[PDB]
Amino acid sequence: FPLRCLQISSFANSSWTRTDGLAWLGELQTHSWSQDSDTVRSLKPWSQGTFSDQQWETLQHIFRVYRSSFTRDVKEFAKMLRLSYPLELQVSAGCEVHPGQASNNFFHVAFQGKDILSFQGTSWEPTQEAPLWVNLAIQVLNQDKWTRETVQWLLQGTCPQFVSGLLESGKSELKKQVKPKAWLSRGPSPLLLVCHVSGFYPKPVWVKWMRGEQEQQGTQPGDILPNADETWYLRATLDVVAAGLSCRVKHSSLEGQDIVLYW
Amino acid sequence: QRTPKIQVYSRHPAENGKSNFLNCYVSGFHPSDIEVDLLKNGERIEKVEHSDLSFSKDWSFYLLYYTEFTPTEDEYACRVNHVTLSQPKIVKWDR
Amino acid sequence: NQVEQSPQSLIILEGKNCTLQCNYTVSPFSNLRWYKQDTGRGPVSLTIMTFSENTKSNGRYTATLDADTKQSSLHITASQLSDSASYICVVSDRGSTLGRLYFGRGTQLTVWPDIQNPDPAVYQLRDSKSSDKSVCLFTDFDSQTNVSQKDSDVYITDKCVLDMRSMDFKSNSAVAWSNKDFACANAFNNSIIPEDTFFPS
Amino acid sequence: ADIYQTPRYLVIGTGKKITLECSQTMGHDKMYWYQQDPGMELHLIHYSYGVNSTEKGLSSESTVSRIRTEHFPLTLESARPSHTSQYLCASSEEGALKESVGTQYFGPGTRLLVLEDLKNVFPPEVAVFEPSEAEISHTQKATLVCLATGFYPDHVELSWWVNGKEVHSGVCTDPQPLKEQPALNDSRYALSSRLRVSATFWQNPRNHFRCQVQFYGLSENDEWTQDRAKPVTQIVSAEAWGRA
Ligand SMILES: CCCCCCCC/C=C/CCCCCCCC(=O)OC[C@@H](O)COP(=O)(O)OCC[N+](C)(C)C
Ligand SMILES: *[C@@H]1O[C@H](CO[C@@H]2O[C@@H](C)[C@@H](O)[C@@H](O)[C@@H]2O)[C@@H](O)[C@H](O)[C@H]1NC(C)=O
Ligand SMILES: CCCCCCCCCCCC
Ligand SMILES: CCCCCC
Repeated sequence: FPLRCLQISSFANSSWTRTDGLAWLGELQTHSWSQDSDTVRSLKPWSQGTFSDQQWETLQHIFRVYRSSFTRDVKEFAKMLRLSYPLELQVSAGCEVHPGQASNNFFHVAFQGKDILSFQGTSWEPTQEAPLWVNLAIQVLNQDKWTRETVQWLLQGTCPQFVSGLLESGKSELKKQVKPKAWLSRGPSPLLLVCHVSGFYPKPVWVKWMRGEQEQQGTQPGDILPNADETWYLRATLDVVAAGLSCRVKHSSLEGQDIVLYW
Repeated sequence: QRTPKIQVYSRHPAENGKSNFLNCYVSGFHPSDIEVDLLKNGERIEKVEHSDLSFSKDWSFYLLYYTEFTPTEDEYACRVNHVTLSQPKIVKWDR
Repeated sequence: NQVEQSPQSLIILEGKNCTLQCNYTVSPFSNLRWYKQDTGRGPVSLTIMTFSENTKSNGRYTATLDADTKQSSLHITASQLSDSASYICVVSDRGSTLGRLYFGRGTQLTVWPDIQNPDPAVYQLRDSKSSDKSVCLFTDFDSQTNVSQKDSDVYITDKCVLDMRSMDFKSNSAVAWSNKDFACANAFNNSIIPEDTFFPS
Repeated sequence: ADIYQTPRYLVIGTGKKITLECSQTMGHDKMYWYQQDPGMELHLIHYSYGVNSTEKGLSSESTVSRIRTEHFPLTLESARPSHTSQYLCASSEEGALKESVGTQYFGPGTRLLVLEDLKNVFPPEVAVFEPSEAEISHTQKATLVCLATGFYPDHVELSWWVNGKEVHSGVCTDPQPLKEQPALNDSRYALSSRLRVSATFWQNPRNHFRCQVQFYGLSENDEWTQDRAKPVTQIVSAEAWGRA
């Protein structure tokens, strides 16, 4: 159950820019930050976790200054490095608390859809993907001691705390379960068969076609899609000539008892 | 760069006359600026909600549009235009 | 404005002390500078302060920084005339070349000389060429006294201090002239003159 | 210090093309151009991270070209009264590596005056005034007075010279020129200056005193259609000899 803080910054021209963020806790979006609004918006009641109104207010401030700060830094590097608008900067950082051992953390950032640099240890570092003129930007970002310090305190000393506060305050929901409805269908022609499953949670699931107690590969699993309920949907399929066969579904809602269908 | 993977579906199987939800999942696209119009017989629906924009581990963006739509033996579709899309693209709904 | 200074301006006798104030709301904070800008000259940098430092001493100047309250002050010990100038507070938001600068309106500091043995007098100086085209010189008066310049009839210069380093002697002076029947007793009717002032006849 | 500007004084008509030269002997990468209106604070107009780096700071009609490290010339395609102000050039040691962002270093500055016409420019007239015999006998010291009048604009540099050597001890010059006819925006100025010397020195008839004013005005190239002598940049002096 990792906490993923995602940031999306798009610079149209040197004139116009919007920057929105969100916080995923495992597979559940918890927070969302809008460019327009000043305050971060909690999506779940257990969002603020164990933190106080105070502890939270501090943190919110930090982001407020950051968002602006960050935005200008880019627009400046643009001038400094001769980059060309439009630009698309993304950022994905956070941590995952282990009950047994210490928690790990990560701070990645990508430019124009490509890993560019990350924060590891006590500084910044360029990805193997980023060109040799990025060393510049890195040299600059690293000159800044105070930020680096703060960044660390967040990964090793803040995120983790806020995560254990969530795990607790969210314990009950993360443990919820939802049995999915299942059914079969004909579908488009190669005659391919379809096995649909919809309305479940958590995300992990197991769906496969099989003609006997011993299943078979060649079952093409679709992609796991969402519903406004945070529930998921899934289509597993197979191509054949050979009529009789069945579909099975293994999940944690249908505890102990999987689901089977025929034809 | 990337180009959007459109996938139109529904929350529950469609029993005509019974109200349902119509989802449209756009993914794998880049950059992030995107236009998404849900359609009805080629007519934009005014009332629709959408998830917050988000990106995968591979930095591609994904998003979810949806509305409450009572089906009828009415054509539905999902129009999308992107930086990588010469002309708007439409993806019809299979029942 | 993100940077406010105080006081707006102040006058002090040489040898005395003073402390200039500066309060910023700039965020984030990287470092604090103090510039001294003499009349019609370039701003000169006195001290640079990062948040990790609360003191930076240069000559008779000592600058303290309190990042908590977001204010800085500049102490000046044993003021001397050369200290008369505009003192600017400068704040930087970034600890890198990526940083914007915010300048204060500045504080105007004037240092008057301490006249221990004042000897007020009004003299008349004749021209070295033409005739007689004279001019009046009010000199050797306490800094307590004040003489102002904006009239177009008769002209009075601003009080000004000149220092003779050789003799360790400093004196005030003000010049008045007129193109019109002009008498020295008049030109300087007009500002507070120490009731004891020599005169020409 | 190690940073340069020229010219320190410039008065030019509207529409004329101007460029303010700026050069640093230090290897500073970052440079700034400031505009400072009298009494106002420093306004940031242009800045550069290094060669080929030119960025606008307030939006001015001015342009900054950096084809070289040591040069940072500021140019105005078409002059205009609104541009009237003092222009300062600065460079910081900022960048690279240190336990602090390099401090800033500023130049002497350049005060330009833009006018619709140049018909109102006047060179100064100068006069020296010998010490009062009364002053001498009383204070045992003697003050010469220099008066420079009827000059416009107020771009001027007064200086005393005793026996050929410029002096600073004993000299006191007016903080700022004072308008002769303060009721009109375009008015000529007057400027005073004093020099005090021991009565002994002044009483030596072979001691020579000269106060000179550097007046910055038009150039030989400028157009002049009026009757009087063209008010070109020039020197104007006045002298006095000691005497018993
Ligand atoms: C094309 C290349 C793109 C690269 C993009 C860079 C990668 C992302 C890096 C971003 C770093 C920039 C962040 C800006 C600095 C933010 C620092 C900060 O997080 O401020 C906290 C704020 O809350 C301060 O509050 P304050 O009230 O002003 O007080 C601060 C006083 N001190 C402690 C700072 C001295
Ligand atoms: C600068 O750009 C701004 C946004 O332009 C965008 O164009 C496409 C890419 C979409 O992002 C669309 O939403 C935006 O309009 C403009 O708002 C602004 O006017 C532009 N400036 C000028 C004068 O061109
Ligand atoms: C603009 C960036 C916003 C990213 C979303 C963060 C939401 C709060 C998470 C606090 C945990 C550190
Ligand atoms: C994505 C959130 C980063 C916050 C850094 C202060």
